[PDB]
Amino acid sequence: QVNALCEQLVKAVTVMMDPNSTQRYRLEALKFCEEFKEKCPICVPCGLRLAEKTQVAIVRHFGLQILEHVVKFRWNGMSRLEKVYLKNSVMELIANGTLNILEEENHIKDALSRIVVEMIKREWPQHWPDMLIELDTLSKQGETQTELVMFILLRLAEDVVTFQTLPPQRRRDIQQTLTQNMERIFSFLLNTLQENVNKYQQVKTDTSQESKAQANCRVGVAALNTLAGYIDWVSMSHITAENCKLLEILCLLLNEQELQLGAAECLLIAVSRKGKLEDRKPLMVLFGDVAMHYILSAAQTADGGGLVEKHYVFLKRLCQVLCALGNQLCALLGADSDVETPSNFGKYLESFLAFTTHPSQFLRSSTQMTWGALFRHEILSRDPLLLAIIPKYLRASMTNLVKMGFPSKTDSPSCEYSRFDFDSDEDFNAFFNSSRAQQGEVMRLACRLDPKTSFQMAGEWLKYQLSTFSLCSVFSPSFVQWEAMTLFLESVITQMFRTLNREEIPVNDGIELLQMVLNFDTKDPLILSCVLTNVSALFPFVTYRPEFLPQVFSKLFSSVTFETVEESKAPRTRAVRNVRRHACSSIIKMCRDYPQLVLPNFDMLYNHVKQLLSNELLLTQMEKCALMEALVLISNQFKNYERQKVFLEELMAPVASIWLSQDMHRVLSDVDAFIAYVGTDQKDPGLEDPCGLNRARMSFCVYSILGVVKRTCWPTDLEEAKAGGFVVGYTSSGNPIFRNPCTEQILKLLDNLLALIRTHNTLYAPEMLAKMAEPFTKALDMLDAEKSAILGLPQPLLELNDSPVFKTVLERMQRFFSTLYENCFHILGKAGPSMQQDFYTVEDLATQLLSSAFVNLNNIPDYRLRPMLRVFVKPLVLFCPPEHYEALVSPILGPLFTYLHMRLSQKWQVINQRESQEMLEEQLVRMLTREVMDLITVCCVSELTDLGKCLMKHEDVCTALLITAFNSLAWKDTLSCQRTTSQLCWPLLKQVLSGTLLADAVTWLFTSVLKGLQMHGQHDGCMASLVHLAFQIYEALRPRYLEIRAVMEQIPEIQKDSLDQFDCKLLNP
Amino acid sequence: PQVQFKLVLVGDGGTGKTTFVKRHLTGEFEKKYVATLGVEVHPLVFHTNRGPIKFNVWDTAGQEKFGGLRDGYYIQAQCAIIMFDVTSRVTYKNVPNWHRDLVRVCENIPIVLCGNKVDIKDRKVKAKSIVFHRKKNLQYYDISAKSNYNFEKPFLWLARKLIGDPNLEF
Ligand SMILES: Nc1nc2c(ncn2[C@@H]2O[C@H](COP(=O)(O)OP(=O)(O)OP(=O)(O)O)[C@@H](O)[C@H]2O)c(=O)[nH]1
Ligand SMILES: [Mg+2]
Repeated sequence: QVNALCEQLVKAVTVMMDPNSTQRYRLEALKFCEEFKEKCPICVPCGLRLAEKTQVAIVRHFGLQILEHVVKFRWNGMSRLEKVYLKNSVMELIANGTLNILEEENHIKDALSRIVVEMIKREWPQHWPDMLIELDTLSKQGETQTELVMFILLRLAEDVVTFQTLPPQRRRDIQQTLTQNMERIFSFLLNTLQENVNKYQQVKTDTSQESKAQANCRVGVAALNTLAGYIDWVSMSHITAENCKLLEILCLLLNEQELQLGAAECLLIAVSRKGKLEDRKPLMVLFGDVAMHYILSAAQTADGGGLVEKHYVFLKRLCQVLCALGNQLCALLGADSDVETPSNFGKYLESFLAFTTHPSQFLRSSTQMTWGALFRHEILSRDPLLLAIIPKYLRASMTNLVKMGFPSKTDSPSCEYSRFDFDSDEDFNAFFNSSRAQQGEVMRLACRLDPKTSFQMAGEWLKYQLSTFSLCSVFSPSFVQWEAMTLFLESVITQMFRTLNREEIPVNDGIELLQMVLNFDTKDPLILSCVLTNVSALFPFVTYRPEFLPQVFSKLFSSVTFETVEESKAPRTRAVRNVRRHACSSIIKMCRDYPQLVLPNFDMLYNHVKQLLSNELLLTQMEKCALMEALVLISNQFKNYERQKVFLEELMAPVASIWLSQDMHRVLSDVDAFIAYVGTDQKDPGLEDPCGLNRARMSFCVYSILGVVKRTCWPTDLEEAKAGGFVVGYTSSGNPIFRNPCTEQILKLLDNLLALIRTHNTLYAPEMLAKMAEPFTKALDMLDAEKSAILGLPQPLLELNDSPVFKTVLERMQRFFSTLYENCFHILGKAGPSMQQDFYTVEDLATQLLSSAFVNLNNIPDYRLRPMLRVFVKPLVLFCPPEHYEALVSPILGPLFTYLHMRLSQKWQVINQRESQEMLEEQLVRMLTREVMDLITVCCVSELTDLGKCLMKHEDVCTALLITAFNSLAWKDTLSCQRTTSQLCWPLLKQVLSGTLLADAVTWLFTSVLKGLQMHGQHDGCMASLVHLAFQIYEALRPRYLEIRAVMEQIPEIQKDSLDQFDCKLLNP
Repeated sequence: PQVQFKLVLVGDGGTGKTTFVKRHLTGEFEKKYVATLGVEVHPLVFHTNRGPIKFNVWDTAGQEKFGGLRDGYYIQAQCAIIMFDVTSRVTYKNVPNWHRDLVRVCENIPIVLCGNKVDIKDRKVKAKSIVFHRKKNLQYYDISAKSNYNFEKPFLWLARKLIGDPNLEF
């Protein structure tokens, strides 16, 4: 009987929808329900009984779900009359079986529409041709049935087009039929939206009949929400049909609170569709008079006053609409198709700028991408409208550079919006950093399109900063606006001197500003750093007025020895250290970019640095050797080999004396003398002075040599090059050959440098690392800041004014060892291009490098091996001329590539077997692998290079190279296998195809490519490229070697009968 | 216990949502996978600066054969959590399905998307491949029932959205 079963079902569903129900009871009721749905013969009458309006919404939903279930699973077990009865039943449930729009729950409408959708998917076109006419004659009855039809069409389109929850046969049938009736469907949706928006607006403001309005409105929303389910994939013919009536009504609805979000969603999905540019051309109708009128009206409501969640979500949606629209215009105009600058292109800008001046950081940051795409367009950057909107954009960008809007603070009106967009101040901090790095480039483009007004704004911001406003400053509004003004000024000036001519630059204003920054004085480290960046930015103006050269020096050198009001009482702070380092950097940049202007003052500067280094304890080693770098940078202006050589030898005489002493030799060559001289010997454990001065002197020598190899150079102009005695000769190709003045001085220190590198590599041995005391036994480790730097995890800024000094002495030691390593290999990397011939023709230099540079690679860590390859090996080989490839590059690269290959193999073996102490090392393996593969790729292929061929013509380097390349496909790295198969493997094999090939290394090779297929597999890219590679290997190596066919036989689920046919056609001519 | 909120926990089968709620309730990790039959409702009380807040979490079966009244479980839901697996890309493939069925019944409710099992080494779903939460204006969190990584962040975000206080904290 039906009624007893219906009461039972009511009890079951009532129990299941009760959260306080017991689990045993839940499983009993659920089991009874599933069994009922599976094998009951009166499911349809029961479900129709439960879905009647007299029942609770839970029960009605359950019955409608029963109907959906019998359509979904038991439709093929039903007769024709049963199917007709169910169809007419649910159709009349649409007709008169539901409540009103405003009184019915959405889960009942969804539950009812699901049934009709499921029947449509069962048999729409062949067995139900009058379905759309039935939805039409149903919709004409009222707005309830209309909303139901909207539900049905939306869920149908989603199910067949987006999710494809159908057999592909029925899926293609229904999609084709939709494509055929798309004009009628979009006609129904557009007409419904039009007429219902009319019915709503006619009663939008009326107290007599609100339920009527809320009826039509709720349908107008529904239509929109269903339109968004079709616009993304429907042909553009219907989106623009009836003179783009859909897009114009869509833009008008942006000003209706109840409909603005849906219309903005449909506009977003309509303006984001991709494909043929000719198919995206009609989207320019959104720049029409009515469309840009309504869009501009909606954007102008972004006053930024207060945060209303509804309004703000709408503003983000519309912002995305304007962004994607701008990207569309930049895409269509660039193709030079018959598309012209829109007549209302100004209005769009005026709308877009509304989101640029908004307090919300997310809106402006979202705007930045389309701003960048706009400022580099070849047609739009020359448009007077953009050039007229650019000053206001520059002002807004100035308001963007200032770090305001923390979720915790309440300084700027942006803060509240941040509280709505970010969980904490940290997420807002990272977002702000990324958006600032993005803002720099677009801001630069704006400065390119208008340098004069940009210079006015930058300078005026500088003056305002000069005249305005833990006794020092720590990330206060003063420091934040100082940093913003500093960034803006630096970019504006650096770009202005790039776009304007030497006749167009307003010298007087610039030198006025420079004077103002020089006279400005502060005892606060951070503000002084901003000042030094400002004078460093304003320095190009001194070319026109060199008389300011001394004052500039007085501002910089003073800051080199800057200290707080207390000097020896408190430890040195990171802030003041950054002021001294920043000053030294400004001196280096100064002497490097304008050495002809500083050359007259070389006497005073040399003596000043001399007095500054008279006290070995006054300046740090980075500061000393930075000033020395500046000195040699000025000495490059002598343009005379002999004079520069004499100055360099005189300047290096103390460093050469300390470095070439018997004691320094004994300490650099021996391990025990080194570990005792450095401080790792004993645990007063808190005092690092016993050997800290020693480490400072060694670091002084290394830093000095590095700076000399890095900053010394011959004149650029050829006439000035050979006129000073630098040209030794010319290559057979005509390219000149030069000699470096520092060569004879660095070469005499080269041997002790190599000895130090040898000892440093030897230190990582486990029996050599055991020497250090337990507080120092982790001194050769990776710094926690480097760990969190590579691991991606950022840490909040330790305020540089207090708790600044690295209190861990172990951290001091780790900084020392890391700096020494990277600096030594930096010298070995720079030595090539600085002293090309004389550095590459040293006797037994390759044997020496193997003896020192690569002596204990087995124990050298990854975070030390990677900077050796990037910093030393890559410049050594990429700058070496071909005349020494046999002499230098090959003998080093052979064992290097062999070891690198093997090490990556074992380490990836450790990877495949599978808290942060081990998560970091894996990332180290990945990045080191990228660096190695990039080294081989840049070193061999351009296909091959004379170095690639030359290395290939050698036996060891060829083998190690090919083994590395092919077994690299087995790593769990897809981006690398795509580049490796296409650019690396096939040029190798093609280069070694003609000749002898090993009888089974072919099996190892093909099986390695098969390993690449097994590892990646699903990634379409390495699947296609790997399949192509293996196909070339099989078609090129099977007729010569039979061993591969067995490797094909071991493949799972391969048929031998078709394999024999493939080989049969393979043998045929 | 001042107010209750209905939270529906959906996702593909095996994404780790029963293990998630079980870890919240009891602090126990269940290595074995036993699929949910229908739904399992559990209470989760949080103590905030605004007082105690209760979450009735309806832990939904992810598999079709073991789903009960699937969308019927979403009735009168005030917040949702769609969970996928960062080890199985198909889960992230099916996230839009769960989202559509959720939004069709529960219009304009806070929904959190969670990528579970971040603790595993081989991560098939790269973090940059996750754009759907931005596509539907949902909040995303990387979570791990075993590591407890970002344990309360979905519940905290949902609570802040429902109560309407950005400064709400546990
Ligand atoms: N490594 C790791 N494994 C997890 C994590 N979370 C869940 N798992 C495992 O994934 C399996 C999933 O189990 P369930 O949580 O019951 O599956 P479900 O996602 O709830 O889907 P249902 O079948 O509908 O219950 C469990 O057996 C867990 O061992 C996680 O955070 N890390
Ligand atoms: Mg479950």
